[PDB]
Amino acid sequence: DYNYKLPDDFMGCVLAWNTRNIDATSTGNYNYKYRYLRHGKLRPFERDISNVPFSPDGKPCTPPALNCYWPLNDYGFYTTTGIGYQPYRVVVLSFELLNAPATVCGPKLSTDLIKNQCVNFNFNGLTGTGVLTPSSKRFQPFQQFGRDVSDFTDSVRDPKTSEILDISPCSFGGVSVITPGTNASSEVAVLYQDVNC
Amino acid sequence: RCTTFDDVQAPNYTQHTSSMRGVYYPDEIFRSDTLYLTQDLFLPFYSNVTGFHTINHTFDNPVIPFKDGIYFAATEKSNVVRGWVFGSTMNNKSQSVIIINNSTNVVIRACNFELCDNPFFAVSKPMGTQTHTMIFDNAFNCTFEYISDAFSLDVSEKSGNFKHLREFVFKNKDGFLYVYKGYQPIDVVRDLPSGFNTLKPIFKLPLGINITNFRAILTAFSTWGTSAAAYFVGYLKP
Repeated sequence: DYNYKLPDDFMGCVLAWNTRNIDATSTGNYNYKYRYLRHGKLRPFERDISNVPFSPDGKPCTPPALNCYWPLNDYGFYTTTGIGYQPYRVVVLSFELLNAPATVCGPKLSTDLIKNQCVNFNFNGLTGTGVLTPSSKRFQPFQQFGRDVSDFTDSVRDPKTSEILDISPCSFGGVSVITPGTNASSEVAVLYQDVNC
Repeated sequence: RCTTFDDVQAPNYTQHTSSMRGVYYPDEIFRSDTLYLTQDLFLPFYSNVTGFHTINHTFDNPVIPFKDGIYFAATEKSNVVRGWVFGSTMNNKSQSVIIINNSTNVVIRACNFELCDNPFFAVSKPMGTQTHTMIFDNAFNCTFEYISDAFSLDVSEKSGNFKHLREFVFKNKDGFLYVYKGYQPIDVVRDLPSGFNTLKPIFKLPLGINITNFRAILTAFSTWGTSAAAYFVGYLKP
């Protein structure tokens, strides 16, 4: 991890699986290489393949002179070693939920939009509900997800039909019942609904 | 090829301001009538911006340190500064992405390169024809490949005020390379004018490399000559 850094905040999925049958041979596989000489910690999602002998103070080296080791400890995986020395093929699947034109989708079938209120909209993993009326907003082609004055799913591009539409949420609010006194009259209450007729 | 010109004059590091430049859309988000805050890497207003005036005698593209992100202005009515190499030390040991244009198509490609000490295309001064690539020769342990769309370019030398302007911001961020396009018409002699313009994102290059240094690539009008079309560099700050 000092030669392959994964950042703390940004995500990924660690997929490792044992290969004692495949990548572990009793003569050893010295093709699977491994670095140990590196000046400082390595930046996340980066690498440096360069096989250069490093001087710890910093000098142009020439191996095998003093303090000019090769930067590699190339391990040969045997099929007779313990579990801590078995070869593991490790695939790290980083993701991008950065809302570009949505590339890697899921197997869900795509329905069609309705202007009607309160639709469980799922525009590329953006769940929720609301009135889904089309509107007139500019939407440059490098911006596909508009927000409110402070941070909400407000306006999206329909990723199939490339249409501009904003979301008003479902018509919430308080409900205020209005009664005369029940000892005076248990007659039926009248009610608000705090939105609209 | 390692073909250096004879009359090559070093830069004097002429300082100018970053007046109202280096502003980009920080995210893929439509925002309307809001006074929104953002802490990303940005070019500060009124910074020390290093100039590089490539007149017929003075040839200016040194190996400039990158340092957490750069701004790149280019006064180009003449379309000269066509190419960048973002490497660690720009040797055959380290990896260097090369972002050039072959006057019809932008090429982004990252590998180990033996870097030329002075690369240029064999381009005549009145005609402006791109014939011989002299930028990459050797390419081994290569990882990244990209070839863009097609759109034409005028290589030849214009005159008077600059009819275009090339604003760029490169960010080494999370093992990527964010590229930001700047395209506006101006009218100036050699100065970087105090003009505001917003940049758009174009490339999110999934490379992942220690970028410490860089060098711009000049399309020299070839014992050589260049137009009065300078370029500027500035750094970014969080």
